[PDB]
Amino acid sequence: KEYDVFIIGSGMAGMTIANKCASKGLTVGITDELPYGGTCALRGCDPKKVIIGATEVRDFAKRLKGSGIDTIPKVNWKDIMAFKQSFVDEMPPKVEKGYKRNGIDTFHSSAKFLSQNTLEIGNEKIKAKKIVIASGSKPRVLEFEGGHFAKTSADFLNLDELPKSLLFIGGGYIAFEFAHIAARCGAEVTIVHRGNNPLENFEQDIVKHLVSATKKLGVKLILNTDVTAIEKADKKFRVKGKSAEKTEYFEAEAVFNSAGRPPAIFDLELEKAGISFTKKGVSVNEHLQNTSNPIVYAAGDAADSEGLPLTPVAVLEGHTVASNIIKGNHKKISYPPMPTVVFTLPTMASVGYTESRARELNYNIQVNYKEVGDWFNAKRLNVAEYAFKTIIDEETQTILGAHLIGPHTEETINLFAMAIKTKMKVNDIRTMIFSYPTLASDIPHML
Amino acid sequence: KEYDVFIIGSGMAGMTIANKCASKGLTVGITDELPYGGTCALRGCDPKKVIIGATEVRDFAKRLKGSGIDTIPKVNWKDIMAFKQSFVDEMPPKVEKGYKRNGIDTFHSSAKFLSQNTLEIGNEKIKAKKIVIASGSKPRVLEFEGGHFAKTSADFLNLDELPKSLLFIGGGYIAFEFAHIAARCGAEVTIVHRGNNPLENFEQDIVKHLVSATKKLGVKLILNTDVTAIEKADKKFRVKGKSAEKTEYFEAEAVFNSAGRPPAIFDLELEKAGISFTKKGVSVNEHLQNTSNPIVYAAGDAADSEGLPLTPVAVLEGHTVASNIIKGNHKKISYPPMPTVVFTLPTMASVGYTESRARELNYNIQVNYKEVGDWFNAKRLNVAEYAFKTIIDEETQTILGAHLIGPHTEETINLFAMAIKTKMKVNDIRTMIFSYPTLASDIPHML
Ligand SMILES: Cc1cc2nc3c(=O)[nH]c(=O)nc-3n(C[C@H](O)[C@H](O)[C@H](O)COP(=O)(O)OP(=O)(O)OC[C@H]3O[C@@H](n4cnc5c(N)ncnc54)[C@H](O)[C@@H]3O)c2cc1C
Ligand SMILES: Cc1cc2nc3c(=O)[nH]c(=O)nc-3n(C[C@H](O)[C@H](O)[C@H](O)COP(=O)(O)OP(=O)(O)OC[C@H]3O[C@@H](n4cnc5c(N)ncnc54)[C@H](O)[C@@H]3O)c2cc1C
Ligand SMILES: NC(=O)C1=CN([C@@H]2O[C@H](COP(=O)(O)OP(=O)(O)OC[C@H]3O[C@@H](n4cnc5c(N)ncnc54)[C@H](OP(=O)(O)O)[C@@H]3O)[C@@H](O)[C@H]2O)C=CC1
Ligand SMILES: NC(=O)C1=CN([C@@H]2O[C@H](COP(=O)(O)OP(=O)(O)OC[C@H]3O[C@@H](n4cnc5c(N)ncnc54)[C@H](OP(=O)(O)O)[C@@H]3O)[C@@H](O)[C@H]2O)C=CC1
Repeated sequence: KEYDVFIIGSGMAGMTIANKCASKGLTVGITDELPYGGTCALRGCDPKKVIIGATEVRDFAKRLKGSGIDTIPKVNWKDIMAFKQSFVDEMPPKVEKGYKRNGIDTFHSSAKFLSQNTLEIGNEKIKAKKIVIASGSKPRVLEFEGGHFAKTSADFLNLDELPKSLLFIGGGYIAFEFAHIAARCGAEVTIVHRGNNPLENFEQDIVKHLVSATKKLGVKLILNTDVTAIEKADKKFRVKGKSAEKTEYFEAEAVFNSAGRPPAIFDLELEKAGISFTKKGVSVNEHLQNTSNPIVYAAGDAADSEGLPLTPVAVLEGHTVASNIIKGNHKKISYPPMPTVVFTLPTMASVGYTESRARELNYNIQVNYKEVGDWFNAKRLNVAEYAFKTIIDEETQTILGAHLIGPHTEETINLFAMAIKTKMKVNDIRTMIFSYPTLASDIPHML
Repeated sequence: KEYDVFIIGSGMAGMTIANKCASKGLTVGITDELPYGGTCALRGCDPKKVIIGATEVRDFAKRLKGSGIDTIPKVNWKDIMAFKQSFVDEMPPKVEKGYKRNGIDTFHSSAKFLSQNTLEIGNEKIKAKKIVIASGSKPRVLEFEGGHFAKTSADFLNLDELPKSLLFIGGGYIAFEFAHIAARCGAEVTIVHRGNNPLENFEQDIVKHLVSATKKLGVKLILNTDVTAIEKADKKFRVKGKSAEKTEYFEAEAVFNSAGRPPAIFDLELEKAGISFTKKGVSVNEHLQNTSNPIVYAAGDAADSEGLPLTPVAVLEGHTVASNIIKGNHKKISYPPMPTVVFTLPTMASVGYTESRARELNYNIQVNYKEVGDWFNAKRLNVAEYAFKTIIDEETQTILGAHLIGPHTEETINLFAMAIKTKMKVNDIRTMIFSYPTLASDIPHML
């Protein structure tokens, strides 16, 4: 079998490129070793956010207790899992039906290269004129003793019962979001992180408020401790934590792998196709084309790209690859502001540069950082943690970055994104009119 | 007593101008016939939004019932009133303390003009070089029989107990927002509106979904019926409704005046100062200066201005008046997009032009209207009503307006505001990156 385009993975990147390429009369083939839809839809952003919803109900009631609410609901684990599970189950049929409907050849096996332009799909041989690697990323294989007793983000999202005690290895997005969920549903939770700081790429002047919020929730955070072993006891697990000071041991029903997500490229036999790759994924140029094999493109978490491993980024990288495969190399990938969020309660969000990174680019900057728990918006919702840090280019009076924790920040952060992209002057923002009363109306006050 | 500036009203407009003028070394005087802070802070946006908060808790629980929540909280009227009351009581001391601190002379009586440049404050005579009318607006005096049994928006916001049955006269913002509150707290509610359409200045293709949402909530909406009398029965009120077809009578514990808000200018003896006014408020030029008396300025709901009677508008009108009083007439008032919201659940929001108004300006337009109750964002929150209408200038591929109902619309509408003001191209918006999963991420899909 010979195609114009063969795609590895039908997550956000792979789908985006299948549908677009098919639409311009190319012959399209695509395999996923798992149900079609990718990580976000099946085992990431979407199943998570559904579940977070039921926690939002408890937290909001807990917050106005005695101020007009007299009962704080317990979350019904089964019911919300079941509700989550419905969005999950309905996704693959939808996608497949879209493929058969667009004239896209569909496969359901793991893929290895046999040569430059040729693929072993399950127990078949397949060839193409252009190949795309959109296989995303996968839980880190924990190399040390007991490593394999680490359950995944995906396992977490599938649990029939919430354990009595959880422990997350690695203090990033997942550990914190899943700790909030787990804690709000009535489980003890521990996060063990080898760094001196959690959530290391966020503005620590902001992070500390979430760390505060997290601990008030009863969650244990251990810093400066590397996890080096797991041992299964009677209906328990026992975890080794190594610091400079000591080795300590932690007991919990259930241990989870939060330790970051390497690209899903290491079982692909890329060497057999003369395809250049680092440990951050497939190596790409301005056209998202591989640097040795000129017939290969990549997009999403699998791509060693200047873009953040996020759902909207996999799509934008999709469109450049799709377009360059279709018309030849003509379009260079261009990244706008890449807003990011930690779906804790309260949510934290960031866009553009941190202080530290703004200084590294030798910008003369203004910083505005303030803790504003006393502002009407935080006060009326009884959310204790509300703080912001903005970074203004002093010379052009345009925004370079903004980092927020508090109510609706996952929404509000997009206005800062729009602001950065449109190169809006700080004064045009100050004299602009918002709906009130809203969180958006606090922006003029952050400068 | 002789001042550089005397201000009538310390709501948003009056405050804004006091503080700014004082700050540039002018002598400032200011009276409010009520506690300092204005309608928004004391008897409008702020006390309302606090209360709406406790309803958000019930509605969100009601929405995920059986999907992970097993109890729908009753709202504790006293407790939330008491909570509301705290924000209300803390406002005037804050403002006064700001005045004494800025060197602002403070008065607490109703104001009438005695002449061109002269004011009767309580039982005093006062003169100024520039005078500002920032007296906002006031419930309509209901002229007909029983008119005076109509309780106010303000009375509503102050109730010790929620009645068993409410009836609102006039189907605008207040009737709908207060009906939602009242209904969610367990009272029967009726809205009586003389028009064929409710919420007449909104896009009716959107309004109808809120009308749908409102009726599913058990609220009675009567159209094409003018209210012509009220009669107090035994622990009851009985209301006359006149249509073409008939006269019908409605019984309720409590009747409220939702019938629109004339400017608070008609008891000011403006004639005695040769001050030009229509029934929409004090007549103003580009400088927000009166058109006969050249020493007078106005700002906010009291001003017959091209701006919407809203908290953020009173502020922007403040700054032009303040600035022109300070440096002389030099600055013309300029209005950006004026986002507006109906704090029902679900919220509805609008910005820029309706279809009908876009056509009136002879724009070649594209319209995108869709009901999207099936979108992930509505589905995961179980909000039945999610719909949008956008209006694109066909020629410049920039937005002219957008009208939304659904989750976080009061927030999302500001992105459309930013979009209109920054004259962002529809494609730059489509290829821009949002945080996901968020309501903001549905914008590219509305075009
Ligand atoms: C728990 C979790 C939460 C997240 N939350 C968010 C969030 O809130 N917001 C956000 O923006 N991003 C979030 N992300 C990141 C987001 O999921 C990714 O950035 C996005 O899925 C990238 O799309 P992709 O197409 O590159 O990869 P994917 O969507 O994962 O698609 C790749 C596909 O390749 C398949 N595949 C892998 N290896 C092979 C192989 N050898 N053979 C065949 N098929 C293969 C996979 O099964 C998968 O279906 C989250 C990730 C996780 C794990
Ligand atoms: C129930 C309600 C809800 C609202 N919700 C919103 C909302 O959610 N968002 C929004 O943007 N807008 C909202 N508004 C409108 C908003 O309140 C006004 O646009 C805003 O208050 C205008 O400010 P202003 O300074 O012109 O008037 P005000 O803020 O009312 O200030 C005028 C002041 O003048 C005083 N005064 C009046 N007459 C006299 C007199 N003769 N002598 C002395 N003092 C006098 C008044 O007591 C008052 O303190 C709402 C209004 C109401 C009634
Ligand atoms: N809202 C969103 O946008 C979300 C996005 N995601 C996506 O998922 C991925 C995030 O993965 P996540 O699991 O949070 O990991 P992160 O990379 O965010 O952080 C994990 C941390 O774990 C530490 N760690 C590694 N090994 C150990 C160990 N043995 N003991 C203790 N700590 C250890 C690492 O330290 P070190 O760095 O020093 O090696 C690292 O800092 C990204 O692709 C992200 O885009 C995840 C959820 C939410
Ligand atoms: N979220 C926000 O921004 C909010 C803003 N506000 C502010 O408050 C004001 C809105 O006042 P509101 O009370 O909602 O009034 P609106 O002007 O919005 O609408 C009231 C309606 O009542 C009708 N009406 C008048 N008399 C009768 C009668 N006898 N019987 C039946 N219907 C009648 C009127 O019909 P007709 O027009 O045909 O004469 C009118 O359409 C504005 O200043 C607004 O800015 C209010 C609350 C929320």
